Amino acid sequence: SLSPQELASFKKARDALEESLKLKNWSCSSPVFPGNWDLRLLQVRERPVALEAELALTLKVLEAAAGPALEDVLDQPLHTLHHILSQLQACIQPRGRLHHWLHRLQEAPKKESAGCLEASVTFNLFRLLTRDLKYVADGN
Amino acid sequence: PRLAPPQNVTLLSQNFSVYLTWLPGLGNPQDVTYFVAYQSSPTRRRWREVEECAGTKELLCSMMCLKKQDLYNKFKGRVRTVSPSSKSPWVESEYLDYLFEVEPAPPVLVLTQTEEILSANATYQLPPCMPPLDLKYEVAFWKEGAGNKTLFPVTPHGQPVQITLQPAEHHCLSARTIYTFSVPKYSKFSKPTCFLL
Ligand SMILES: *[C@@H]1O[C@H](CO)[C@@H](O[C@@H]2O[C@H](CO)[C@@H](O)[C@H](O[C@@H]3O[C@H](CO)[C@@H](O)[C@H](O)[C@@H]3O)[C@H]2NC(C)=O)[C@H](O)[C@H]1NC(C)=O
Ligand SMILES: *[C@@H]1O[C@H](CO)[C@@H](O)[C@H](O)[C@H]1NC(C)=O
Repeated sequence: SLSPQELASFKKARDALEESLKLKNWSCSSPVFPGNWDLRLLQVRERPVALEAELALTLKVLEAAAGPALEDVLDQPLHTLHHILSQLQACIQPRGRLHHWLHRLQEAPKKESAGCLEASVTFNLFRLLTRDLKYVADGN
Repeated sequence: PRLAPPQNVTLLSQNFSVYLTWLPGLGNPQDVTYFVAYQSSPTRRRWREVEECAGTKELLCSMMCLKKQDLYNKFKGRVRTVSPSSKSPWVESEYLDYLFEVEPAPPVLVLTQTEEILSANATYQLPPCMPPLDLKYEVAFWKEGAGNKTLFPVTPHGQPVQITLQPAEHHCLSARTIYTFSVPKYSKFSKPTCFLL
């Protein structure tokens, strides 16, 4: 479970990102995450795969955030995210919800603007860290 | 005469929940109603109306477990004064960020008594939509006469607090919630439970 210092770090980043998004036009033709995105809609065995996909998308997007200011504030958050991802992958192990959800996240970077993707993962960040991580850790 | 907006519009948390409160518009008649709205999720954002506080005459509105509400992100509320043939401008609250601003309620202590073991267990009635918060509690115990109280170590919601007794009148139990996200938040102590022994 994330520490106060870690969460303070994510908050500082999330807020910096929010502020930069007020200067951009970040509309989406279609939202990045499904409206009912929730790992409980998935089989227990499928959840870690879904979580991995949103983690990878988050890293991909945030690692591309432009400008020194954002790189600075994202430095430690990116580090904690890398560590969470790697730990998830050392625990890991016909087309339906998982498949469709995976498809949506993989296709999003190809179809939507940078602002839009940036907006999506920033606003998804605390749900990911707080809800999605916990449910996976519980169900194992 | 256009209806004049609500004053001191404030979005606050109490007992794990969120409330919008406000005061009447300066020049208004009593016998007005208010309509309330909130922002939905940041990526699918618009102002949505709170069905329960549609044309309410009260000065507050529960803002918890609303439809399309995303509590993992900041959201504002808004209020406007409404009478037939009229409506004031909207007045928005400040953003509230639930994970960082929620205020915990005291636990409800479930008490059992083995011969020499007094057991206190914290229970909570939580809003069904609440994020999975990490909650702990702290029991205070004292002899109703003798002043000194004992504070038992912080205990995770889910574990009982065991108290070993001494044969020795009235004895008392209280508990408070600690919620730590980035900065520790403490509830008030629960109403004491006192019993004979
Ligand atoms: C001391 O108090 C705690 C907190 O109330 C008790 O925890 C709860 O006790 C049982 C455990 O199975 C359940 O009431 C809670 O879990 C849930 O059970 C319901 C009923 O089916 C379902 O929603 C789920 O099965 C869910 O797990 C449980 N809460 C937790 C967090 O485990 C505790 O039992 C009580 N005393 C002891 C000795 O545990
Ligand atoms: C908000 O209300 C409080 C008390 O009702 C008052 O002291 C304060 O002046 C109000 N805020 C503003 C900006 O007037």
